[PDB]
Order: sequence, then structure tokens, then C-alpha cells
Amino acid sequence: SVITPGTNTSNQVAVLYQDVNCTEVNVFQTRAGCLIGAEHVNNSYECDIPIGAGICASYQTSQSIIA
Amino acid sequence: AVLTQPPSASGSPGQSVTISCTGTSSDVGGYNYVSWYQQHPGKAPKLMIYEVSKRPSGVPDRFSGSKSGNTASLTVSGLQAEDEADYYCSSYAGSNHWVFGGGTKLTVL
Amino acid sequence: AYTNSFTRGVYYPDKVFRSSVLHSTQDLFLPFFSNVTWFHAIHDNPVLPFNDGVYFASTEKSNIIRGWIFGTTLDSKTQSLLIVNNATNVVIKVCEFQFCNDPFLGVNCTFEYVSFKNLREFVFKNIDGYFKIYSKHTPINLVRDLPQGFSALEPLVDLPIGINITRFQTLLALHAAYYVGYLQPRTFLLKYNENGTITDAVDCALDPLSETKCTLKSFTVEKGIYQTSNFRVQPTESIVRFPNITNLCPFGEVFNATRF
Amino acid sequence: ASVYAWNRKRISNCVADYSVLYNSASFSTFKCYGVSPTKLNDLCFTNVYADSFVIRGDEVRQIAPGQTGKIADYNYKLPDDFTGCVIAWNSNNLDSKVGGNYNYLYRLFRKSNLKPFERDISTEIYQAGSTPCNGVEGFNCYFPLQSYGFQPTNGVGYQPYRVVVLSFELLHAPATVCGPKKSTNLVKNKCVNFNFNGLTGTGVLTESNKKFLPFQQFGRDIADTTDAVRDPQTLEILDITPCSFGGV
Amino acid sequence: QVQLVQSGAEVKKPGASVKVSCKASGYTFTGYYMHWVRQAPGQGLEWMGWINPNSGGTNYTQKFQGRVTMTRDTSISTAYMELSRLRSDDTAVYSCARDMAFSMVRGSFDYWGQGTLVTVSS
Ligand SMILES: *[C@@H]1O[C@H](CO[C@@H]2O[C@@H](C)[C@@H](O)[C@@H](O)[C@@H]2O)[C@@H](O[C@@H]2O[C@H](CO)[C@@H](O)[C@H](O)[C@H]2NC(C)=O)[C@H](O)[C@H]1NC(C)=O
Ligand SMILES: *[C@@H]1O[C@H](CO)[C@@H](O[C@@H]2O[C@H](CO)[C@@H](O)[C@H](O)[C@H]2NC(C)=O)[C@H](O)[C@H]1NC(C)=O
Ligand SMILES: *[C@@H]1O[C@H](CO)[C@@H](O)[C@H](O)[C@H]1NC(C)=O
Ligand SMILES: *[C@@H]1O[C@H](CO)[C@@H](O)[C@H](O)[C@H]1NC(C)=O
Ligand SMILES: *[C@@H]1O[C@H](CO)[C@@H](O)[C@H](O)[C@H]1NC(C)=O
Ligand SMILES: *[C@@H]1O[C@H](CO)[C@@H](O)[C@H](O)[C@H]1NC(C)=O
Ligand SMILES: *[C@@H]1O[C@H](CO)[C@@H](O)[C@H](O)[C@H]1NC(C)=O
Ligand SMILES: *[C@@H]1O[C@H](CO)[C@@H](O)[C@H](O)[C@H]1NC(C)=O
Ligand SMILES: *[C@@H]1O[C@H](CO)[C@@H](O)[C@H](O)[C@H]1NC(C)=O
Repeated sequence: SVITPGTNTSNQVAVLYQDVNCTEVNVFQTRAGCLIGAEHVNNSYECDIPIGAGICASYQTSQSIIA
Repeated sequence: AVLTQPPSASGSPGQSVTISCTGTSSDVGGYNYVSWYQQHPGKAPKLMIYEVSKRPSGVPDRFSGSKSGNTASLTVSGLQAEDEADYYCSSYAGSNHWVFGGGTKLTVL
Repeated sequence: AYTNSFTRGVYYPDKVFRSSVLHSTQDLFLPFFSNVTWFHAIHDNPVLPFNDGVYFASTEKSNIIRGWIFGTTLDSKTQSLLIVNNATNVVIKVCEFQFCNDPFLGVNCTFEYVSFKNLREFVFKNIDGYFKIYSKHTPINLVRDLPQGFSALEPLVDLPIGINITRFQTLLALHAAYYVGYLQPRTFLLKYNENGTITDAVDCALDPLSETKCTLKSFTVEKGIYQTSNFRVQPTESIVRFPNITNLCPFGEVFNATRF
Repeated sequence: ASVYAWNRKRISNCVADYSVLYNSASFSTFKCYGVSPTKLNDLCFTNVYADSFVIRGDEVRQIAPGQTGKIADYNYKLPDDFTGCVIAWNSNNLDSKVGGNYNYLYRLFRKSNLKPFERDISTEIYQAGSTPCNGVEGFNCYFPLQSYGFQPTNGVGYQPYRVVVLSFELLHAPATVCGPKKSTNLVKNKCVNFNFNGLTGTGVLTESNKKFLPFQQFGRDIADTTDAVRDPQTLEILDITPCSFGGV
Repeated sequence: QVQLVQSGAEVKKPGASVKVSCKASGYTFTGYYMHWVRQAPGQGLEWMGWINPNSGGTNYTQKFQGRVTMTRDTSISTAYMELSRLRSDDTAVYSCARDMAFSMVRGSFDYWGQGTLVTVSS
């Protein structure tokens, strides 16, 4: 899966590899799969672009995709 | 480089006889392309063994070839009177050249 | 030397007119932002691999580059395609030419045909014996490197020569830099405008964003998460196992049996 | 020509009648693939390739898609998506000599199989073994070409046969090679059954402002149907609008 | 049925040359390599060389190089062997032997000619 803000804002993307471990494949391991390219932020926020298993992604701050 | 072949091999009827054929490491011991020919007096030679141990069609199972090191061997089991003839070995010798052996007369004692 | 291929190397996959449509096609294209070898013609005409097709581009001011040689040995022992353009006459031959140790031009044939400021890009590929030539000429004003932009190459010639081409060499006029790229079986989404001109393209294997654009058949992707492909680990080697029984089956005594 | 050096003729910009060819009973083999001969004298092609060579009787069956043998592997290989016809006839009266005709050759040894429509006329020494040959014929270094006997008293399977393989390509382009028939006048703004270079359909032909490039001959819609054509006699672009229809 | 028919016996003097022919029949002459072997009376076999009737290529053993010449005429399916600068110990029966391998030289002979006696007397 490709996690992306609209092309009217930025061409930066994050890639979600569904239901895999971060082995065979800035790497964040979640229960939805291995998420590569999104920065892990301790602060929680409202869901923007849903990933699954409680994890959502958004484009925030200089700006980058966070999970 | 000639192939060394004993001058005379012999045996009694029904016995087994072996005819050797000693070359060098660049003909007999270099390639698995040793052949054997049988020539009765005044007749053209007849191919009996090629590729060391393969038999052409029509050649009796009594004739069998083999090779060890730089020395090949033609064995004739169950010697019979009609087997009395001259036997020549042959081998590829490198550089697109083949060579023969000196020849062995096989006499039924 | 190397430069950035950016978005060069897109040609019309066929000769069908299309307009106001996004068309997905698979063909041998130059991957976007790939490495292309940068050659110089100052103060150098080696033989390069042909592989599965070659992307060629050159910049000219005095028409120094006048031809190409394609073949395997280029030494009169096999057939080698020779294309020469001298002034106003394009000459194509597939003779078994005897070439010099260093072929150049000073200032058993089966086929014959006779017909910086300028960038001349070419694609040479061989499909089932057909030598397909694409090109596009455009004015430029740049000496240092390839101009940035997008321009599609139309087909012009298709020669059914049937020659197995693995290496090639260029021909220089001696009293003009050129680039050599290689084609890959990439899928491209081609955007045809109202006039049938290709104005953009997406290399479906350039990156996950390009994969998303190809999956949605659009050049714009809305904010969200999209499923575009499937990850699969590929095998590295084969494993062949059989019982180690050296006995040959006695088919000889079945077929060549004495009596039936 | 010899099968290893099979000749190829490219036919273009002409008019041919395949019906007379099919009518002629000189041919012993005439199997077509992807198109039938009865439906061949009403189809236009952009190019026609005529490959010709000579083989023997029992090798005629090897000139087909997905066949194996010395000829199909090492001399002349046809693709699996082949679209065309294979024609052959017994040429024993022409290609046989009393002492044997040794001018027709075939490739007997080759390291790998030919690609479709590839020709290999090299005379390099075939390195069968591990030692290189350096262009010297001899032990494990074979000449790759062997000659047919071709004597009049040969069996039919060993007699010479002249083979002509016609392959048709439908390049999206001005189809020049057509069968027969005259042309007619073109009627605009009326529902007509049109045939442009072999492409048929029903629709209204009107004037258009679509600037086709000099190399483009046909346009297509999303459904892959024809959108517009270039008139083969006057290089103008005509739109094809399906004839008026609607529910009742 | 394979047949290799050679020319008749020849009598020569030292310093002369001789040409032996070998006409094949019953098979595609170009399909099998042809070998030439000689045998002195009472002595053993001696390999001389081979020729490919297809390509025309030859190879001669070292001791006969410069004196032997092997040719063929495909239109009559005949192989020729020419030996120049004859000497006394060249007196032998010269035979053409067909290689049993198809379009390859492997040194195994399955068909022989009747032989051509070439006598180089004093
Ligand atoms: C007869 O054959 C010899 C042997 O050639 C060698 O064996 C071949 C199977 C192949 O492997 C060759 O590459 C080998 O060299 C020829 O002698 C060679 O001739 C070449 C000529 O290009 C020469 O480079 C080699 O050095 C030669 N080798 C030797 C050992 O002499 C010879 O030329 C052939 N003669 C004829 C008339 O064909
Ligand atoms: C086209 O030519 C290339 C080389 O010019 C052939 O590749 C060679 O193949 C042989 C075995 O078939 C190998 O031993 C060589 O090492 C290969 N050479 C290279 C440079 O790859 C290729 O096989 C030819 N195509 C066909 C169909 O024969
Ligand atoms: C991935 O593998 C590691 C061991 O290498 C394991 O500890 C981890 O829990 C695995 N991830 C998941 C999601 O199971
Ligand atoms: C995030 O929280 C974890 C504990 O949940 C802590 O170990 C880590 O250091 C924190 N990182 C930051 C940048 O606050
Ligand atoms: C291109 O070349 C540079 C350096 O020469 C290298 O770092 C880069 O990975 C190359 N990229 C490709 C796609 O070959
Ligand atoms: C160009 O080359 C061809 C042969 O390749 C030659 O016949 C011709 O005269 C040359 N010059 C021109 C102006 O065509
Ligand atoms: C060139 O053609 C002749 C026949 O015209 C042929 O004998 C020769 O072998 C060919 N050259 C090569 C390299 O095959
Ligand atoms: C198409 O060409 C016309 C001129 O014939 C031009 O006015 C128009 O802007 C062009 N459209 C595009 C999309 O290039
Ligand atoms: C063929 O049609 C063209 C129209 O483009 C015309 O100019 C030409 O004279 C015609 N030729 C014949 C022989 O009718």
C-alpha cells in the first residue's frame, strides 16, 4: 500500500507492506505490516489517512509523513 | 607416436585372451576414442571395437574392449578357430591425427 | 561520465492515433532517471553492448556523428547493419563490411536503401528480426548536458533484417557529445493530448507513487492510502533432486527386441 | 536458396491476387494460420514477406509454429503467434541432378535454437567439445552445414521441395498490399458500409479537424473500435460516427 | 549398401607421383568423412589423413605432410589421394575408409575400399 498526501500538496510518499515483518523487505514496525518512509511520532492525533490496527498517517511537521 | 602392441597373442580353443595396446597420455590416456580392427589375411580390416568399449552391430559379445591409464586392452573370451586374424588398435592422437597400433596376430593354439 | 536521463526515452509504442486519453502500454523503454553513459567528441568511439535495445541521443553543431554500426564481430565475418547519412543521403546496408581498426569518416549484401543547436534522439531495438528505428529532432540551446523536458520519438523505419545484434559502435566525422542508454520492459502510462501528442508519461516501476498513478490510471492521486501491487520474494536458485540410481532403463531390449 | 540462407523478399506497394495462387493446383502443401486463404483475397496488408528455401519431403512438416527438428531449430524458426501461410510443392524435376544436387545445404550443428525469423549463415567451426577450434576443422570441430543428396531416384521423403512462407503483418499503417477490386467514390454525411485498406465497419463518414501525423493511418476509441481513418487516395482525415440509433 | 571402389594397381619409379581414386556409392557422399590408410605387405596399418567431402577440409599426419594431397569431386562422389616424391618404402596397398560418424571425424571406419596397390620399384 502507498500512503500519500494528494499530489496538489506533495509528492512524498510512505509505503506500507501489509501483514509482513520488517525482515524480508526510518522503519516503523506496526501490527498492520512493515511501514517504511513514515516517521514515528509519540504524540497522538486524530486519524487522517487510515493505515489499520489503530495506526493512521498524516502529512505534518520541514513537513513529512508521520505515523 | 605409434601405439605399442604385443607382436603375438595366442590361446587354446575356448580360452580367453587379452590384447593390449599401450600409447601415451596424449592419445590413449587423453581421449576415450580408442578403436580396434580385425584383419584376416588378404582382406580389408573390420572394425570390432570403437570408443574403447562400445560394440558395433554384428560384432560378437566375445570381443570386448577396455582401457586403463595409457594402455587399452581388447579381450576375446571363448576363443574359436575363426578368430585367428590380425588385430590392430587405433586412437586419436591430438591435432586432428589418428594413429594405429603395431598389430597383434591372434593364433588359436 | 554520467548524467541524469530524467524523462527522456519515451516513444510512441505503435502507430495508432489517440487523443484525450491515458493509454497503458508495455514496451522496451528507457527507465526514468536511469544512468546513461556520457561520451565526448573534443580534443572516443568504443563498442558498446546492445543488450535488449539501445537509447541514443546526440547534440550537434557541425554534423560530426553520421552513422552507426550494429552486429556481433564487426570484422567482415558476419552481417552487420551499417547506416550512413552523408549530407542529404541516408544509406542503410546490411553487408558483411570489412571495417577498419578504428572506423571513421574523413572530411554478400541482402539489402540496400538510399534516401549545441540540434538534439537528435534515437531508439534502436530488434523484435523478432525487425529493426525498429524511432527518432525525434528538436532545436535546443545547451552545450553542457542534455536539456530537461519531455519529447516523444515517432517511428520512421522498420527493417526486417533478422540480424542478431549484440554490440554497436558509432561513426564520427573527423577533419558533438552523445549518450547511450539501455531499454527495459517497463510499463508506461502515456498521456495523449487533444492533438494526439504525448505530453507526459508515468514509469510504472519508477517508484511506489508511479505505481499508484498507473494503478489508478491517472496522473493525479487523491490524498489517502491505495493498494497498488503485491510484494513477493523471488527465488534465487533451483533445487533439482532425483534418486541416485545410475541404471539406464532397458528400452533397447524392448524396442530392438529380437522377436515380438 | 538454401534453407540455412533462406531468401526473404519484401512485397510492398502493389496489387496481388491470392485467389489465383490458391486456385493453382501446383502446391502440395497449403496450410494457413491466423487467416484462411478463402478470406485472403479481400484483406489489405502493409507489408508481405516471402521467405523461400528448399527442403526435403519429411522436413516440410517442420515449417510450422512450435515444431522441432534440424530445420526448425537451426535453420528457419517460426514464432508461436505466426500469422500467415506455408506453401510447398515437389521440385524434384528442377532441383535434382543425376549425380546429386549438392548446392542446397542445411545447418546441422548449432549451439542453440534460432529466434523466430532469424537467419544464421555463418560458416564458423562448431566447437562441439571443450577445446577451442580456432577455425580448424577436425576432431570435435565440425562444419555446421551439410548438403542434401537430391537425386531423381530418391524417395519422395528425400526429394527436393520448394517452400514459400508468406507472413502477413498488420502494422498500423497505410495498407498497400491489397487483393483485388476497384475503388469507388466516397459519400460523406451518409450511413455507409465502408472498407478502408481492409478495415470495415458501418458509420457516417464526415470531415474532421484531427491532425493525424504523417505516419499514422488509423485512430481508435476507448473500446478499440475505429474512430477515424485517412483516405488512402486523398490524405484527409475522416471521422467515423456510428449511424443514428436509439431506443424505441 | 555402401561401396568404395578404388582405382587399379599402379607401378611407379622413385621420384614420380601417383593419384589414387575412390568412388563411393549407396550413400550421401558428403555426409561422412573419408579417411586414407595404407598397409605395407606383411606389415601393419598406417594412418595417412582424412578429408571431409562436404566442406573439403583436410588434415594430414606429420610424416606425410608435403607429399600427400587429398581432394574430392562431389559431382561424381569420388575422393582422390595424391602422393608425390615416391620412394621404395612407399610401396603399399592404399585404401580409402569411410568414417562411421555422420558429418563428424571420429576415426572409426565402417566401410573400406578394396585397396590400390602402389609399387615403387627400383
Ligand atoms: C590440421 O589440424 C592441426 C591441429 O589443429 C589443432 O586441433 C584443432 C582440433 C583445433 O583445436 C586447433 O585450434 C588446433 O590448433 C592444425 O594445426 C594448427 O593449425 C593452426 C592454424 O591456425 C595453428 O594456429 C596451430 O598452432 C596448429 N597446431 C599444431 C599443433 O600444429 C593444422 O593447421 C591442420 N592442417 C590442415 C591442413 O587443416
Ligand atoms: C547472438 O549473438 C550472441 C553473441 O554475439 C550469442 O551469445 C553467445 O551464445 C553462445 C552460446 O549460444 C555463448 O557461448 C556465447 O558466450 C554468447 N556470447 C555472448 C556475448 O553472450 C547469442 O546466442 C546469439 N543469438 C542466438 C539466437 O544464437
Ligand atoms: C519480526 O521478527 C522478530 C524476530 O526477528 C520478532 O521479534 C518480531 O516480533 C516479528 N514481528 C512481528 C510483527 O511478529
Ligand atoms: C517515545 O516514547 C517511548 C516510550 O513509549 C520512549 O522510550 C521514547 O524515548 C519516546 N521518544 C520520544 C522522541 O519522545
Ligand atoms: C548511477 O551511477 C551512480 C554513480 O556512478 C550510482 O551511485 C547510482 O547508484 C547509479 N544508478 C543506477 C540506476 O545505475
Ligand atoms: C554517400 O554514400 C553513398 C554510398 O554509401 C555514395 O554512393 C554517395 O555518393 C555518397 N554521397 C552522397 C551525397 O550521397
Ligand atoms: C558469401 O556468399 C557466397 C556465395 O555467393 C558464399 O559462398 C560465402 O560463404 C558467403 N560468405 C560467408 C562469410 O558466408
Ligand atoms: C493543437 O494544434 C492547434 C493548431 O492547429 C493549436 O491551436 C492547439 O492549441 C493545439 N493543441 C494542443 C493540445 O497542442
Ligand atoms: C490516384 O489518386 C490521387 C489522389 O490523391 C490522384 O492525384 C492520382 O492522379 C490518382 N492516380 C490514378 C492513376 O488514378
